[PDB]
Amino acid sequence: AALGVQSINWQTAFNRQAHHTDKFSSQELILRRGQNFQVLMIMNKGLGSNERLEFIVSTGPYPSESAMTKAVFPLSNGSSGGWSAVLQASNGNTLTISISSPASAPIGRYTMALQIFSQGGISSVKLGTFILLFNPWLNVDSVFMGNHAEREEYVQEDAGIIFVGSTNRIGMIGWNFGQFEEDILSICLSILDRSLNFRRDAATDVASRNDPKYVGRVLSAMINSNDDNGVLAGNWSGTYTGGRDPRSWDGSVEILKNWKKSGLSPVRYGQCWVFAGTLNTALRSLGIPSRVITNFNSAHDTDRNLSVDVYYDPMGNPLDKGSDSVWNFHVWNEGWFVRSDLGPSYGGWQVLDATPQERSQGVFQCGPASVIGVREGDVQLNFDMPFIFAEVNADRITWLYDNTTGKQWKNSVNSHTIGRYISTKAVGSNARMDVTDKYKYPEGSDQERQVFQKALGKLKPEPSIIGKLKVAGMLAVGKEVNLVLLLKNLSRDTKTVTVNMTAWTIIYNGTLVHEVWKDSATMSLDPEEEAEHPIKISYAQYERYLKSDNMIRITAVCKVPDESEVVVERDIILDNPTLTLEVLNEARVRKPVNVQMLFSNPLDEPVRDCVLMVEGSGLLLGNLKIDVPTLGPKERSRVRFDILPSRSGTKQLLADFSCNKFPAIKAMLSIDVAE
Amino acid sequence: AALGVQSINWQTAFNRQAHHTDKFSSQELILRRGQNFQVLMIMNKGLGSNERLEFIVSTGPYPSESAMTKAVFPLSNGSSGGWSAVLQASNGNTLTISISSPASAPIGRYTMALQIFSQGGISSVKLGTFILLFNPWLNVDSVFMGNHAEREEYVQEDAGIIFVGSTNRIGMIGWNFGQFEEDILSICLSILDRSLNFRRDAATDVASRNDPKYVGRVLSAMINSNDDNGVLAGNWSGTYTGGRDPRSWDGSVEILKNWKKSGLSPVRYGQCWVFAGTLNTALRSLGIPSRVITNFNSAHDTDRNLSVDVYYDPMGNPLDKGSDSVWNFHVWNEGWFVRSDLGPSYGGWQVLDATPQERSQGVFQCGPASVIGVREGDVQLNFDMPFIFAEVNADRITWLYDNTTGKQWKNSVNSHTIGRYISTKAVGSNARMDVTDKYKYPEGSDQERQVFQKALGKLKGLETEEQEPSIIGKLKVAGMLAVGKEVNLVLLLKNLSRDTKTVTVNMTAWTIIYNGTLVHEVWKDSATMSLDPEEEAEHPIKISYAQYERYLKSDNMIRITAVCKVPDESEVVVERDIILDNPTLTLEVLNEARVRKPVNVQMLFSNPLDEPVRDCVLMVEGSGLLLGNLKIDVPTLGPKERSRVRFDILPSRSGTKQLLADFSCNKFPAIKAMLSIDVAE
Ligand SMILES: [Br-]
Ligand SMILES: [Br-]
Ligand SMILES: [Ca+2]
Ligand SMILES: [Ca+2]
Ligand SMILES: [Cl-]
Ligand SMILES: [Cl-]
Repeated sequence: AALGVQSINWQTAFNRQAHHTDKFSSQELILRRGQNFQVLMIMNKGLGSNERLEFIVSTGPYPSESAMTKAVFPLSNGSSGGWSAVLQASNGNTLTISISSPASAPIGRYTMALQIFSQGGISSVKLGTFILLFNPWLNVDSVFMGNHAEREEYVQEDAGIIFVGSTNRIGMIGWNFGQFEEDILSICLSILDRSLNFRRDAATDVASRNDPKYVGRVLSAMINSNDDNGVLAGNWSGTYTGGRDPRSWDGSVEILKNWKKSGLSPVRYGQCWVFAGTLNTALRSLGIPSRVITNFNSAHDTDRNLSVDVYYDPMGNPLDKGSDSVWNFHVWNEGWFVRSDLGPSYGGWQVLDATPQERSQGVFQCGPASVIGVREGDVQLNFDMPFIFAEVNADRITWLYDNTTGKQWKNSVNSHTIGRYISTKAVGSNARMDVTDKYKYPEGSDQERQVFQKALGKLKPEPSIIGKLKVAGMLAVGKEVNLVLLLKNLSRDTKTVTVNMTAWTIIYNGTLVHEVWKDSATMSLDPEEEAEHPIKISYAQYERYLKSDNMIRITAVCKVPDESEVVVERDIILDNPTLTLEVLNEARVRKPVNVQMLFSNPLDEPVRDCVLMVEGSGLLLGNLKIDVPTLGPKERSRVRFDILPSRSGTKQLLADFSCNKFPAIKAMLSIDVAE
Repeated sequence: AALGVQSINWQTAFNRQAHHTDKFSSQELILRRGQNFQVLMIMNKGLGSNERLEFIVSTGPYPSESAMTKAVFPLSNGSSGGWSAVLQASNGNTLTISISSPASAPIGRYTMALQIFSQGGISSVKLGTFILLFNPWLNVDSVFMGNHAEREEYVQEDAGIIFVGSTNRIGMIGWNFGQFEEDILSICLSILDRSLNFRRDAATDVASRNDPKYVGRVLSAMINSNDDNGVLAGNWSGTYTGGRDPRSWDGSVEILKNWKKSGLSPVRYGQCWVFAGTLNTALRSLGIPSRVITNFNSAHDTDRNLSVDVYYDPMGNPLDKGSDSVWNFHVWNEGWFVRSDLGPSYGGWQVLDATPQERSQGVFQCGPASVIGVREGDVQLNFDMPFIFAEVNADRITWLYDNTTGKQWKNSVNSHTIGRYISTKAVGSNARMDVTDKYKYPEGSDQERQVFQKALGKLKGLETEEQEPSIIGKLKVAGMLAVGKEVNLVLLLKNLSRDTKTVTVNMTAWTIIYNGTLVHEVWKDSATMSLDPEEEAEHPIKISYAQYERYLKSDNMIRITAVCKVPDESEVVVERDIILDNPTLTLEVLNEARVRKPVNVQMLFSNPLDEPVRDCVLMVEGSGLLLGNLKIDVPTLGPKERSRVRFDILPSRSGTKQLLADFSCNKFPAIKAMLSIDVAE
């Protein structure tokens, strides 16, 4: 009989453990490039002296050796270079074989076949399939990350923390990346088979999958549904009918599965952190060390002049014209890999932004931009350096505009309000790690200014009255809003100040929703005198136009005769009533544990359409949706439910409580699961 | 000023599209007979009431009205008989004219002139030339084929499939008809001006070009180079020095172009499917619906009253006499047209065979033969019915002949081993369509027996039938058969009597050519077994690569024979022709296929031998994918080694296209590869 294969033992557990791919729920053989994996192949006879076995691996719809998307290699006693198979031992008809792949191999799904030369003939049989991913553990892989703890956080951690809020108060929300949850890896890999690039030229696209710079850019385009091809639909209108309020999501898992389940139609709706969390899931799952970055006072310079304008009218009203030019915060991602296209000094973290803001080469894609390059103002380098540089360095120009007279006039310029407290979750804890100093030099330093001049050069070759808005007491949805406008006359003359104030509910990016309060006043201030004007906005006044952001834009345009106006600005955040989660016993793998959701209605009216949503990788499979009955005024809602720990370690339970009067109330709970 | 033509607008694109001749690469005006075409003729002035225009068309060297090779017709307001010109509109000095031709007009190249009668004088000017072809779309045309699907296949399709192999395994080879490729129509038209018929009497030959029976028959004569006039030179010797191995060709395109290019000397070399593929190109190009037929176990000799003899000696050797009388398969063609010379019931498919076999009317030409007429045994009708009927109905008589004693004796008769699985490519797909029931009635039916007697009766002492052979034999193949691997067979013997008999077995193995041409003995042996009543036994036959490789030809065929004998009883002959597969050869397109966009293709091959493979040449072609034939030299390929060849193709026509490749090297001549490709706009 001719030489043939009887069975193949992929020793999946062993290899996946060695390749650090064992956390994936899948049962498939998952591997990382440039690393050896061992298989046992039982033949029907002994390897003849004149017989030969040649392995064949291929990926994509047009496997080609010249494109590195196909490889043919013989069984040897020594390792070649890229792909190779070494016979380490023979026991009976069983051949212990160690297969190797090149550190530069394209990632994705592969098929392995075996060609057998025996008895003057040739036979071919398919051995099976496997998944190949980037290898942050391999020193020669472009995504190499040498530090153990860092790699665990940027690749293996499926529980995250995203910072939000504003410069006045940095808050945070938990996010379930869940890259290891069932079918998530699969879906993320399929994204590459659905890109505009793939449709344009499948052969070249798959061959380019050996480049994290390429895979990263494609993902930044595919995470949004713009260009009629992607996952998430952006919506910053404050009205989310026909979809889900962006702030209600707790992770990337539901978004990706819903995307697949709906035949790849847009998932409604998401905002920047939602795009970032989902992008982070794709990057980590594929093997690209990545993390979520939040930039506060993030600007959108549309005409590449490193400057943005914000307008107000004399009545103190913010104008749509630029109300969203400087977001309270904006979230994006950073990917870790070298930049062979830029040089040895631009490796490391690379900015990737999936939020559809600026079109790049005609498509809503953004990055990879070297963070180090951004810090030095080398904006001619790929990709999208000008836009990203502006997000953290732009100047903010305040304008006054009177539509009635058609006149417009410069009020002031601030070169440092934009690009503050750039944050990311610390390695191994929920602490806030500030990485502002990574994106730019200290405000005031020469470098800061030298860099700015540098970048700009490449793109385009006294008030007597001081004001400040202060928050009085606690701000929470249901309670009245109390503020104070503090004014002081610094001149030696008595001044008469005319004050025009407004309050508008907004979306975090600055989208103006509706006026909820306005007032004016005239105060006479003596030299050096300080006066306060109280600002009170009741719940009845703002509740009707307040959105899930729980934000209000307070503005005070003050003016003294013969002097330029003085604009006082302040975006405030009202806290949602508290929502709490509590485990009612010790947590242990595969053992049910009861949990408790606590919530008290602070309103004088009942709260209806109450829905509780809970999830957490390693604690629960998927999303748990619980309908909660109408809760009367001052009443408490006690909800109980069980979770079933499946993986030991420090886990994260997340919940969303949405009702007619309170959309997207969030709750987070850290749980240590024991073996 | 006298009336005169300033210019003429043939509206070539418009007319060719309407006439279904737009696929031809040519720029010329190509039209079909019996169908109107419109022209715009700009005169120097308005057409006067007392002026007149006479159109004049002519074809051939001796155009005459009486011969229909010349026609003179006036510009009128109503259409008429054969040729006619109708003035549809007059704008300024431009005349919109609709010219019509008769459905019985001779095909070929025409010249059109204009005679103008003006101011008491007569002027004449040549307008131009055009090509007239048969019109399968016209109901009154003898080649009319009403069904859309069939017509597209039998006329418009330039990619084909020809079935080959044997009754034990029907294989298939792709063929590039390429009737639309550059110069092909011109060359096929030129054949008519080169026939023995044309040289004899050009006047009559040309006038006969209005008849598909005539054109078809002439083509059957000119596709072969016999009679010192024609295209392909046959060669079934297994040695093709000075020419090309018949199995290496992939189409009719290189063949016809080589013919023209060589000054019309013989193209070496071809075998039946090559003649058929080439004849198919000519037929489709000229407008005659046609297809390729393959008859397995085809009677090539049988010139002795519907019967062929095959001889063997007692040692089990096949004898040269009759070894090639019954080809494993023979390929020919069928043309679609009415038979006004035979009657209304004989129209349809007509057998046409360009393979030089039997001389007819002093020339190597064959057909047309009504397929319906063959089925009915009406072998008195033209043309060559006796022979074609025999190819599919002949009896096969096996003989034993001992040279030493000069004695020969009938072994057995098989009235149904010949004429099997007659096949042709299905309409629209590569599927195999069996048409055996179209050539003859089922075996066992009284119909086929009646027809046989009938046919036999129109053509032109005791063999006591013994008792059951007692010994039954059959040869079976063990494992796959491939060039490079050893051949393994098993002779199964069974004693059906009940007295325990002793059997002497003499076996041999001869490499052959598909037609039966014996090449060389590569194995022989003998055995004497004793079988008890009802007992079965099996003798193993093994032939190593080393033993046959030296004498195996591109056919990769071997004739296995076993002469078995029991005392006091006629011998039992067991025969089996086998086929060894070539190593795999595969083609891979490395991207989507789109019109006018280059795409890379990959040639994949692995040498299964323990020795190198040299003089490797890759030949690729496919109408609508490449212009002509791409020849690629491939470096010496080592043992168990793989070849990595890439090359680009450039789709030029959307639709399902067929890429063909031939890979020949010193150890493996003519390995074939086929790949269907969908080209989008
Ligand atoms: Br605040
Ligand atoms: Br066979
Ligand atoms: Ca998109
Ligand atoms: Ca001839
Ligand atoms: Cl998966
Ligand atoms: Cl031509």
